Amino acid sequence: ISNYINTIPVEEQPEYPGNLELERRIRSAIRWNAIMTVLRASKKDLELGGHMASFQSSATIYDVCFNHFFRARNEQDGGDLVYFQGHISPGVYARAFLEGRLTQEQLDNFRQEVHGNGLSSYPHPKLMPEFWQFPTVSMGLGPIGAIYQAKFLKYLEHRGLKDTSKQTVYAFLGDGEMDEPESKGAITIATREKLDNLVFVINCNLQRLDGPVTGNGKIINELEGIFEGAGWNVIKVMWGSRWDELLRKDTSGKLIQLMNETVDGDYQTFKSKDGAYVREHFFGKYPETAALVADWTDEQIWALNRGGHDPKKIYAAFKKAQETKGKATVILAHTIKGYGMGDAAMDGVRHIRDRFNVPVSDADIEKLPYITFPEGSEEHTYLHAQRQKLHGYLPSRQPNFTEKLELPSLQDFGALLEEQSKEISTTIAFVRALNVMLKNKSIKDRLVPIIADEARTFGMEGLFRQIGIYSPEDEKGQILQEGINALGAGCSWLAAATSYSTNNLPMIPFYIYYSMFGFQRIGDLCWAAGDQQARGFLIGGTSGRTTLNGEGLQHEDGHSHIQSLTIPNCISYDPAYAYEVAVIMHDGLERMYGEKQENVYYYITTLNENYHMPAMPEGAEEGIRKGIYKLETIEGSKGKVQLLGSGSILRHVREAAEILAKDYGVGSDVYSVTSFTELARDGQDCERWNMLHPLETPRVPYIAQVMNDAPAVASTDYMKLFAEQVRTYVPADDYRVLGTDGFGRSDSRENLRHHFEVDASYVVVAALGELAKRGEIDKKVVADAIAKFNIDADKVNPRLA
Amino acid sequence: ISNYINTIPVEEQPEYPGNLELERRIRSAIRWNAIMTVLRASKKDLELGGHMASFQSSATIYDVCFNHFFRARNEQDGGDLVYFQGHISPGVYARAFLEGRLTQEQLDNFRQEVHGNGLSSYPHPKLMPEFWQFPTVSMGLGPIGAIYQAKFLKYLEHRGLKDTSKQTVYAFLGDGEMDEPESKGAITIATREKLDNLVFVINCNLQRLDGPVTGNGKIINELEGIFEGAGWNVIKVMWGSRWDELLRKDTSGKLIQLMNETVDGDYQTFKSKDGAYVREHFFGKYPETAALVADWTDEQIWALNRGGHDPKKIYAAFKKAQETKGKATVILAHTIKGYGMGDAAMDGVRHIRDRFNVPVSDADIEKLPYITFPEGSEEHTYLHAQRQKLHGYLPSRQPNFTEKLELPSLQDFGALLEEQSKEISTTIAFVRALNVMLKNKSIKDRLVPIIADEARTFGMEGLFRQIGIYSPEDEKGQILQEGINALGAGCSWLAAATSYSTNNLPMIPFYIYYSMFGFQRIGDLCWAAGDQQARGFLIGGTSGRTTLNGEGLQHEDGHSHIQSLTIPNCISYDPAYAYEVAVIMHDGLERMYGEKQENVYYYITTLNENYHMPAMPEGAEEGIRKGIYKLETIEGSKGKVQLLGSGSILRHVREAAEILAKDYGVGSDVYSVTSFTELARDGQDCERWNMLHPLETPRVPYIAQVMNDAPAVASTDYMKLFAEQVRTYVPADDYRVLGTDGFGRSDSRENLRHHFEVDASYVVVAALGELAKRGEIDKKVVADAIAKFNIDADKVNPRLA
Ligand SMILES: [Mg+2]
Ligand SMILES: [Mg+2]
Repeated sequence: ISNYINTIPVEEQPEYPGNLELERRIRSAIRWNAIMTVLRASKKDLELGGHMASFQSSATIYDVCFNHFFRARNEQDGGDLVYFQGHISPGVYARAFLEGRLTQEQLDNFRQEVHGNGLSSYPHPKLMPEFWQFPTVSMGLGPIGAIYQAKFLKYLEHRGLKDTSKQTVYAFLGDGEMDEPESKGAITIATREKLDNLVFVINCNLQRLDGPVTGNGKIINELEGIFEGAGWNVIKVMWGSRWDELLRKDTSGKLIQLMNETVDGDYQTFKSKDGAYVREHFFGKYPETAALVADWTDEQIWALNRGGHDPKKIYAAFKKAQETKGKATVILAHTIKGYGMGDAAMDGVRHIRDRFNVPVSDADIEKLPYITFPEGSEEHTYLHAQRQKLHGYLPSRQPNFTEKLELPSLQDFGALLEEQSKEISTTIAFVRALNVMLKNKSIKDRLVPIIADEARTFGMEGLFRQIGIYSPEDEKGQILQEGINALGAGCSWLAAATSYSTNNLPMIPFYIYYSMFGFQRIGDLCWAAGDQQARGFLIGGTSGRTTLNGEGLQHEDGHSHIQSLTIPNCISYDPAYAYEVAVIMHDGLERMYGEKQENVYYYITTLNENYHMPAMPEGAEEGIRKGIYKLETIEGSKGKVQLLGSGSILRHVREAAEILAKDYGVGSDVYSVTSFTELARDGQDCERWNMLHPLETPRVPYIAQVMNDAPAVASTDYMKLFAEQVRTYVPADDYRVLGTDGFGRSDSRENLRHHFEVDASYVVVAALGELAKRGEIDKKVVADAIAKFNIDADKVNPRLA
Repeated sequence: ISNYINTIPVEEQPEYPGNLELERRIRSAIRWNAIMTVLRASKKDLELGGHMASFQSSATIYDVCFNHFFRARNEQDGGDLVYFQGHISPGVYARAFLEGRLTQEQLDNFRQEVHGNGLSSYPHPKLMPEFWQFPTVSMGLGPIGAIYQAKFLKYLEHRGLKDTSKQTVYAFLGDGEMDEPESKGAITIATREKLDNLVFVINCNLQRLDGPVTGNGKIINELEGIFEGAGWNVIKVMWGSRWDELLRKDTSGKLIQLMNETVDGDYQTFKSKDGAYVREHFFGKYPETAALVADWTDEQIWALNRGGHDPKKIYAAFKKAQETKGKATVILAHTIKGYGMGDAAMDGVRHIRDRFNVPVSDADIEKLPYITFPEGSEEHTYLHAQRQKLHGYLPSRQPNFTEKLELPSLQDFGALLEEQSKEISTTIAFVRALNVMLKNKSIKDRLVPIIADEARTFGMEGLFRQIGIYSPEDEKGQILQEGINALGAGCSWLAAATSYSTNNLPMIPFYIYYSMFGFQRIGDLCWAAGDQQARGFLIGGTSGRTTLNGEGLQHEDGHSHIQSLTIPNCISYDPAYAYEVAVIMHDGLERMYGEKQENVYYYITTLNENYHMPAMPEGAEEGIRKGIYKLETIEGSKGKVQLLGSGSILRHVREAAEILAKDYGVGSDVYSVTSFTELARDGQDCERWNMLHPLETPRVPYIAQVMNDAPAVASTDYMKLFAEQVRTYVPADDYRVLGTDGFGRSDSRENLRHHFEVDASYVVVAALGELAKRGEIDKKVVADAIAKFNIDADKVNPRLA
């Protein structure tokens, strides 16, 4: 922690390259338009919202960047990757409007997007696919996301995939936002990986939303202390140019001392008062400091500004950041929240019009007019020339990659479709599917296997010797090993999964980790990944409540599919067999990276239990992709039921199928359900369509087409709702669902499958129960199956155990 | 960073107080029993799992703490709160066995707990309610949980509720675990809050599971850098006692330079080699370092050890932490993973029994016997005497608090049960319910309102003036303001919600924040909270997809209830009216903190939308608690339907009820569904019981005791599955569900409710469609309805928008 003054002393400050007065004229129009946009929205009284104070305190920081640093997407690379602070969006839209990229009608539809021609509240690529790039409003995700994006750019260069050397990643943060654990939690990574293509810009207005960050301390000092401690290059932009004569004059070092001893709350107090209150409470703390302004008019005291509002001080910090090599740089920019808004942060509008010398007449002010710069005007010429010199405009986004990939065919996954000699797991199947892909010429180097420490647990160890581990085990290593860091791996996955848009270079990430630590731990990143149109694979290993038996409560996943189904563009599967994994993976590949270029990402849960893997039945492909297909039909003269299973539990549903046939004469149709979620969504779409087209013939849900009306029983390694979600679309009067509701615990797979009530004997008892409620068999036979299977009818509900 | 040697020189090291020789003997028995427990489980070949290498590396650190530092729960306070590293639990179980607290049968049932007399793999209070206290195996959570627990103890003391000055919070962490962003993401708070009652003990063995944490770097230096930068007191325990003479005679300073420049990878390489190797590749790097050991045998060089295995250096560190005030302390304990296990890292166990001089006959090593110390023996006496001096044994847990609280009655919330004057929201209702609680003499000071910065956004600003904000706005402040830190607020909430157990001081926390950032963002903590038996309230404000209209994609919550339902002991509600909010909060208060002491926590979604709040229907109380009650029946002779709604959408369903009756002569039964989830669970419990008792009187789901068989339509502000989950138990053959599936976006409430197809118009069309399919009205009526309401039958499905 250094003195509370600029890191870059004036003697080392480069000459500012732009026309200050002209840039200020342009900036004032941007400030004006951003405010008009939000005010016009308010006028509608539709509780739309929108911020103004924030952008006002940081506009000059962004302005210097737009005039002198931000490289736009170009023929060589995707340009600088800017994670704009979400709340300043009205400012971004204002500039875009000025550069003629957005129309007045769009600004007038700020926060009204349903009818089509509006603008999102915040950066949401999903909502504005050709404009926004990085979802940042969920505080904390932007900084860690940016760190891993920068690391990913380095990876692409080291792999020889693309020269990203001219690209800088900028993460614009708030000082209040830094309290989010994800904000500073991963900063040492930028040091380990020498990310000199990453710049953190923290707007230190000493305020958050409902107050200051730390009123009793000095948030800027805390930030410097930990970033410096983390090995980062720290640049403090504390004071404007007016303090420079004062400082090279305070021979006593008393001013420095005064600046160092004053705390955040007070500096904020000074903000509100005036020159008088300042010359007396601040400069009047000592005679050596009271003497520096003792002969300064008050109004001149009040003109002393913070560095974050001074273009010259800002330019030097970014220029310095740009030159630094070997480590990341963090710029702590000192600003005034609600700067120049007086009163608050038509009299109010009048005040800002005057404050920024905005070209709006008294006659026009009540219309809340937007300002434009005609072709030919000095402002219009300069605005565009600065951007042209920096390759164009940003933000902007390309929704589809341009090259055509030559994807492996399903037949290339041929060995996985036939009966397996050895007993293997769906996880071993996954790894083998990866190997097929690694032999494909077109995509083999585009694949990004991602792991979080654990490789051996998922049988990934063999890949290590074939493609290596990225480690700038060398800079050509292909596998990304992120250590014990679920969020970080997820961020690497997101960067790779969105490379197709960002750098027009499709990369196909496969992130495998404990399914329990997927959506449950990084769910907010998964939702943002959907917003960012991520196209990749999330592989939930060691999944299923009863299957990762020995681990217990915090590891046994009986609900990740309940969490994954809440993401509109995430496609989820829970396969039982190796051939299903093959078919599913081929399809996602095709959908996401084939000509269709569908904006979805896949979630497949895999298992750590080995068992016999049979051959795929001929013609089952489409059923597998759709979510359900009939495996077999077993004869039986005394009854008929339908049995559904998925994942590790399918094997047990089939055992029940034989027990029913063998001991009770009950026949059945056995179906493998590769995705209850995809079937429920299909069912919902059909009922929605039927409701909206009452004069048409009702469409039939696919599951209803595959199944019949005989009483049905379903069992899975997940909570009941996973299978219950398709109830409305199941064409049978009786649909019983078995599931693993309840906290997991340690034991043998057999004991857990009995405790959660999902094993063969419970499937049998459930099936017989339905046939008895129908009369096909007497209740006494279900009561004896119960005694026979040593089933404890009165043990507590597993959900409560 | 400092030099790569012990922070505490020998000359400042206190004399060790215990019987080393004796302690060693006891420690060796614990190591043996720990390994025996895991090996015996392996022998069963049930894939049980379990670790050994980790406890072996950190056993001595824990041993010094069990013999000289850890205070157990006592009459005055809960004792020291130790967050044991999860995978070293076999060693804790071994120590408990030796203390006579666990039986041999229990150890023999390690990881086999379903039948009652076994042990959980890791610390899980839920599974072993009288033993474990803090669930730590989901890495990263323990560190941040510990920080907020330490801060909460301070709170309790500052608030004058309990003197916790004698308690220390210890968080035992792995070095690999520090990569989780949650691990260091909040360490700055420890300095802000001066948590000198907190100690982080980082086991620096230099490796994660799959290799070194940073082979090419020095994690201990990285760790020291960021913690030092964050203001913590850092104590490194680098080298054992045999290095003291070596360091003392090296006047050249070369040994220190050598230690400083050597990276983690090389240090790990030395541990796998031998003395000769070390002489040449380490000491042999320099003439002066070579000379320091020239006079040593290879075997004597081989005996050089890491500090974390030397009790004297360990003690030195912990004692020093105890005397440090004004900030938290972190001890970086340098160890060897797989310590004393040899190469391995039946009989190959005979190697560790020679290594630690275990008294087991090489002839009986085959039976893998446990070692115990008979009463009367030196070992037994010393073991218990050290613990008695420190108040007993740990870990242990008390499942219920002892005092009786005088809870407010429902009548006390009487004002909230009447018709409200002004239109308010359920969030304003929540705040008024809180106010009633703050008037109760018994619990007024036990309440812990927790906010994450956002106060004005939830109408909490009025409580400030009243009970103040905690800030040691002073140290008597009751409200916890945690800033923009959802995980941190969650940790504070967790500490308070479990105070009834750890301190026998029940505290009742109410953590309100944006519902979107609840389970989605801190879901792993919520799962852990369930495991820790938290009793409190999570209030999801600004909830509902369409209700927080302007905010858009990353704020519009239409699914937190899907996430919350996956947690077994979390009770979820989505009330529409203020009186429902009061009845629910009263019930929860009584269930969790009244005589019942139910181990459950509550999740209530509240709204930011004002509307008319009618009086509670007489006798509706229980129905509100159960999840559904009939609001009213509207007459009509052309047809009859059932209409269900919750949250902000219920008033639109009632609007539809009016329309159906007046425009189409269709009458209806209208139901307020306060909890679809509780209804589904009750339904699941009923069919489960019925399936297991086929000859007995079937049980009837609560929802079927309220609804009839007329066709039904349900609409909510959450995805369809929220209402669809009760399909199986709904006693009507037609149950249509409208919901907000799909990504949110910015617009007016009206436009969003129309886009997500859940407004009054769609409920009407859905109801008519059901009647038309029954031939009760003409299909053309439904078609004319769609036209009249300006419904676009062909707009894309909102899930895909
Ligand atoms: Mg800020
Ligand atoms: Mg380690």
